[PDB]
Amino acid sequence: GDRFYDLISALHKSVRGSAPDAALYWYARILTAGGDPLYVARRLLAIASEDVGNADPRAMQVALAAWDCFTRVGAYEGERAIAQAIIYLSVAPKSNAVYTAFNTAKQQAKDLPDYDVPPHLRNAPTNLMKENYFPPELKDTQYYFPTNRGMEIQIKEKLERLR
Amino acid sequence: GDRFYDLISALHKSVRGSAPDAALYWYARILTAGGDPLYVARRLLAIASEDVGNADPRAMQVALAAWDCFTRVGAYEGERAIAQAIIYLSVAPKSNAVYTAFNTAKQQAKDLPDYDVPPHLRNAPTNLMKENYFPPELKDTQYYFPTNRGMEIQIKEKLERLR
Amino acid sequence: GDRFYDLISALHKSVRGSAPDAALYWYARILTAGGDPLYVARRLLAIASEDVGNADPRAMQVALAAWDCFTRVGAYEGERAIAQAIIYLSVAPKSNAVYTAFNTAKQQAKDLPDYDVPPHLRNAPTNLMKENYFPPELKDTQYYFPTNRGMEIQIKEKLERLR
Amino acid sequence: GDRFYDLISALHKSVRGSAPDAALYWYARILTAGGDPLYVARRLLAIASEDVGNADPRAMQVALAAWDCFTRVGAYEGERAIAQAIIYLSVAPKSNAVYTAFNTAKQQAKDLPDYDVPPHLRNAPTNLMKENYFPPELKDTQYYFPTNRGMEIQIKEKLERLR
Amino acid sequence: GDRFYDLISALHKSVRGSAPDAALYWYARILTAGGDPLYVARRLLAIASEDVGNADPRAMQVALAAWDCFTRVGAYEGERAIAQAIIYLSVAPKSNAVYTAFNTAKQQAKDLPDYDVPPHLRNAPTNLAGENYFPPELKDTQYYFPTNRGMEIQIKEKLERLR
Amino acid sequence: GDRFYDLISALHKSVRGSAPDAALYWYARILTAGGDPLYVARRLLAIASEDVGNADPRAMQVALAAWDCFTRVGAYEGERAIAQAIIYLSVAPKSNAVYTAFNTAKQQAKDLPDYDVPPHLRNAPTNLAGENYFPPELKDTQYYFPTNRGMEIQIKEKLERLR
Amino acid sequence: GDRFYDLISALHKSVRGSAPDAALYWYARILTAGGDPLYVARRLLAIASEDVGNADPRAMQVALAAWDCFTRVGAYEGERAIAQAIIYLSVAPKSNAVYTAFNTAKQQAKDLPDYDVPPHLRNAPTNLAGENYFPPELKDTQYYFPTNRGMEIQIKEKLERLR
Amino acid sequence: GDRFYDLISALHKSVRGSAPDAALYWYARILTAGGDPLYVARRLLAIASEDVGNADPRAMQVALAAWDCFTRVGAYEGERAIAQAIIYLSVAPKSNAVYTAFNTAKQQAKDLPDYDVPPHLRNAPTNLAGENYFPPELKDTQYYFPTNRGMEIQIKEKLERLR
Repeated sequence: GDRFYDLISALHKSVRGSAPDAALYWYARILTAGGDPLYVARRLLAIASEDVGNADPRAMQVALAAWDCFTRVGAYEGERAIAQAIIYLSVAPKSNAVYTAFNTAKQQAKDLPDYDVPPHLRNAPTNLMKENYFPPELKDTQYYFPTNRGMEIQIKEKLERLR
Repeated sequence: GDRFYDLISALHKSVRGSAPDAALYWYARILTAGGDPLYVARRLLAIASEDVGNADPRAMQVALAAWDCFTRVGAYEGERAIAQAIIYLSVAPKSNAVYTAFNTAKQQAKDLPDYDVPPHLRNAPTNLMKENYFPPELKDTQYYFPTNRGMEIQIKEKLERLR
Repeated sequence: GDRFYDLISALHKSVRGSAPDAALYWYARILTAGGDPLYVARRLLAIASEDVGNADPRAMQVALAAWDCFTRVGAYEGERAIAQAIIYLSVAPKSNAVYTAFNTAKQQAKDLPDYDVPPHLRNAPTNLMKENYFPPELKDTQYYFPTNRGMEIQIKEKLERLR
Repeated sequence: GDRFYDLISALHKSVRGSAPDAALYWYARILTAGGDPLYVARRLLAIASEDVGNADPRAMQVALAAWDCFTRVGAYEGERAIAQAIIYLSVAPKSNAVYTAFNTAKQQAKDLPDYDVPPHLRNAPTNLMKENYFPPELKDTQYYFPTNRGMEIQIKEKLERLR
Repeated sequence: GDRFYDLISALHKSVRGSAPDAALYWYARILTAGGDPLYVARRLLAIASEDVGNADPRAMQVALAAWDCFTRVGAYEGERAIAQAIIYLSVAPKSNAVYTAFNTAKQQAKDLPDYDVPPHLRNAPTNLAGENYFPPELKDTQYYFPTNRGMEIQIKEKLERLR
Repeated sequence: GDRFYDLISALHKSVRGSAPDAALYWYARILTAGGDPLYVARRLLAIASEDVGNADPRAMQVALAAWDCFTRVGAYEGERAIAQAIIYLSVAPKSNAVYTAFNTAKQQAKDLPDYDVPPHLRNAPTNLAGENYFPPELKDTQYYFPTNRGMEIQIKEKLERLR
Repeated sequence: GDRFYDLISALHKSVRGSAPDAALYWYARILTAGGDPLYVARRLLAIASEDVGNADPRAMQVALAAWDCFTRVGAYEGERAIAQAIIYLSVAPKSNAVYTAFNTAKQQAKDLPDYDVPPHLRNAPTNLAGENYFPPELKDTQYYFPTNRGMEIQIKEKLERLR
Repeated sequence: GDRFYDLISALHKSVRGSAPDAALYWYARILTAGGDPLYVARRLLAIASEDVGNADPRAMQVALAAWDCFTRVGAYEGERAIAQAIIYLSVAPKSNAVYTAFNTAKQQAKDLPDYDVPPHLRNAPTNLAGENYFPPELKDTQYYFPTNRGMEIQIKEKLERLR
């Protein structure tokens, strides 16, 4: 199915475990086994969302910029930029809070009754096509639990403050 | 006309009200009702301009980077990146100062006389095609009132300082 | 030739003069006179290079992100994002040091003798196609004079330090 | 083969040597000798990866943004934006730690036995296709030695801390 | 308001009914009502898919090219290119065959059991005369019924041979 | 100065008059006068829309492809590809039909009353023989008059059948 | 799980076997199983290369255009455009000639000695009747064997003349 | 080293000489020598311009499409698509007419006086029978000499009528 699944898994684990050296090893193993640098780049973007999230909201951009290097310069400089991204994500503060918050929200939308939009939340349009915030039943619902890492330190302080 | 108008409105309200949990709920509701992640992404960009503006000038880039994830990786990781953007905009400092400043300027351009460009403001070209700042009648006009939030704290201090 | 030359000039002057209100006025005047938002966006990028430069190296990205909003969402939200860019560049620290440094270097390349590359500066390749720093005659040449504004404060301190 | 090799080499050396004036000179020499601004832009991206790396992880984005200016506005404003990038990379903190770490990892992957993925590193998937971190033999392997420059100061402190 | 979505509907119906003159009228009305040309551009892509399909596969590219003109050149050249796309789509051969084929296939995938992939079609084939592409329950199923129009003339000829 | 905009005009007139040799001369003069090739590329897209239109819908794509070469490869390959686009446009069948159609439709939308969307054309039809695409005041209006040139030969044949 | 990669295989085999109806079924099953449409879009590009090749060079562009629709418009329009690409590829003339040609050439480049570039083919020719494009060891080698299908009908005619 | 640029030259000469099999061999050798496929992709675009020109204007698009596959899918699908582009270019009708036309026009613009734009061709015409597109010194000049190959067959027919 996917010849590189174990390798990519080990790479993921090393990044989430803040082990840049082992991450570079597994990355090297994938390339030398004939794996595509963009196969890894796509999974790096997934790691930014799943494991770093709002602890470092710039991580997404570092990974996209590495991909842009591949797209503009080529495969070999691309490889090097993606290595730089791997190291960045490895040493970045980690938080899966946004990941798990979204997953919960999505499962609740699927499962719970389709409550009406409370009338006071209606009519808040945007410039697009032409020039309690929950339903009452769900009051106090919390999906997002910011950690004490990276930019989530300030976030957590702000959300608690205004809680 | 737009089956998701109320949902999107509730999402907008939750973001502008710095309620990340409720924002994720309404986002989840849209997706589970068959709404497109990019339908929401476009409205997120509008929220960056309208409700965050220069309080956090990097907000635009976070939302564009989420969209880039959708475009490169796909729908499911895209959804997750757009969730991260929703949370970012929810907890960001808020200011509609740039939004309302532009709207005023634009209405005045439409309505007021078409005053000449003051001669001393003429001939300030750029490298493009080949290698009082108001009209006198409008002296002292002010459209932009920076708030005390985010990067608008410094801005306001600078504009007042040089006022 | 260009019906909007005076207007764009007045806009440029207001931005370089850190007058966000007047900049929004001239921007509004251009749009209401039928001028294209991207006509202005291209000139905003030129202003980032010419008038802000390394005093705020992120200014380029704010202007490109505004253009990306236009490209993805559309004309009306585009207009609003470009307004946000105008305000950002208006309040940004200003420096034309990079602009004038490049212009000087380029005129000297055109005019001065084509001196050989000093042998000790040869062979410093990059990964691209496959996996005294002046000529002696020009020793001590200086084109770049960082200002005391924005990120040029640190730059100037570093270049002087290592001078 | 490449008429601009010596010039580009001298440019590279000046950037790596934090000599912005000489870098602008060699850049000017290339352009006036008929060299393409994107020929230089591609090599600037390579310099970001090789010589700046994680000492300034935003350097990649500055160079890509300069290229975007060329792509959207044109050759002449492009030239100016790429000059701004040259100066940025010249004054940026320097580190070849990510470069040499990747090169080592890659050579080891090529040369050493293809060790199995340790079972405890398996099954760590991502949302992609549908909704000791080394092998035992290589325990304690280190490729990445962050310097004391730029953002590598914090990185080094963190990796040592958790060592 | 609701009147706005009526203009969009009139435009869609006119393009679908091969009425280029009326299509241009409704487009012009949409523009003068403050409608965003990119909002229109998105609907045009949906039209290429739904109403033209493989009667003219190039249709998709004409509408994307119009969008590219808007993104690169600006709003006014964009509106002109989108008008050209509107006329192109209006006079193009119409076919809803690909659209209705995909919908029928989705309802079967949703409504009928999740039949096993026939053994010979598996990533590693297993012991089953292995000539069927459908599960045996779905043998000889047809979703796609090419029209006698445009490029579907030849496709319908070919599919009848195949059978 | 004004002489520069005269070169642009000479180039436009030559392409429109199907004079490829003169077109290349004026382009070459524009380049030697310091004119930006992308500035020229933008005018070429306007030409494809205004002067070629649906006589050759692929025209748009040739000019976009030339722009892509400039963005990806560089200035000099770009200038060569733009020359190719200039010759392509110069020898292409000419038609101003789509251009003048769109302008006429806009003047009607601006000058005549905002007639209601016919009931059957509304997003939810209402009680009205519902065969008209125009408001009854505009019955049988024609804006688009295909030439006898290029792809418009066949279009004009078809529209006459329809009527 | 492994069942998922079986759906991908069934889809590939159906497109290759020119079975558009079965192809749409397997696509629909992939979607309902939670499969990402872009994951499918990437496989479609590999199919255009491997199974269609130069029998229809436009194939590549239809699949890229479907991807563009997904990136610009969204997931649901994207899935529809990808269905259109699936049908396009299914009914297209099939040829594996370019694919097998490239593979054979790579095995020779890997397995046979690194023969010198014939003197007349060098960047600076040297003293050698200089009519050979292959090294003399490889004289008259053929990798590319166009089918009698699609655009390869004419190519095969031409290559036989040449010989 | 210099041997590397010899491989590039052999590849260019083979494509130009319409030798697809040798072209694939030299490409394969370039890859096994560590050559970057995008470096090759850039040369292919220069080839489309220089050696194919308007004998097949679609050539440019096939090479850009191959590049898109590399950027979106990855290195290995990219190398395959680039091989397809190599074969496409090798079997395409060859014409150097657009290339040599543009070069001749540039040498005239550089070597002859900067003649005035004929009065009738100016942005605002002035008092001069105003039928000339060239300055009177350049009357009847021809740069562009279409071959009898590909799309230039028809172009040459047309230009002879015009004269």
